[PDB]
Amino acid sequence: MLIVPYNLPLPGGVVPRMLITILGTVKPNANRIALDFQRGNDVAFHFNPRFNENNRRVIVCNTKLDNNWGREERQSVFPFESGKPFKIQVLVEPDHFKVAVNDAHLLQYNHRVKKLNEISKLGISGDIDLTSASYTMI
Ligand SMILES: CO[C@@H]1O[C@H](CO)[C@H](O)[C@H](OC(=O)c2ccc(C)cc2)[C@@H]1OC(=O)c1ccc(Cl)cc1[N+](=O)[O-]
Ligand SMILES: [Cl-]
Repeated sequence: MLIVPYNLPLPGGVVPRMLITILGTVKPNANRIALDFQRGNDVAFHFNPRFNENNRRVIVCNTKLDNNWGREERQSVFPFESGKPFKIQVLVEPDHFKVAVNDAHLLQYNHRVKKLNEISKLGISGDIDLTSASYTMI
């Protein structure tokens, strides 16, 4: 497996039609996972499965600007399971990131950070064994 936390450079940032694919396996007894699409120190798109928030499983998404988290967007549909292999696909679209897990649409996150071509790294962290992280233009 790739070492977590893992940094995937996104050369020249992101652009519509860029598809980012993450393959990994959730650890046993997982607590949290994060994908962080970063513009320097800012986080344009934080995608955070939480396995135990008040004994509920939720995906939290947010943006971090000048070290401040903004308004969370929450999705109760929770396709991850401890111990199991997953595929996360993040397709950049003109006005949002579109996320599918295990080939099923999960959520979209509208662009708050406008300079897409400066969102130049993806950080992958938390309670996974990371198998691969890659991108392709579709
Ligand atoms: C207020 O809390 C913060 O909320 C932000 C979103 O608004 C981020 O989600 C932060 O995430 C991390 O810092 C972060 C996320 C994932 C990794 C692997 C590493 C770091 C942090 O979340 C928690 O501290 C948090 C609060 C309550 C619960 Cl139950 C779980 C989390 N969490 O997953 O971090
Ligand atoms: Cl911006």
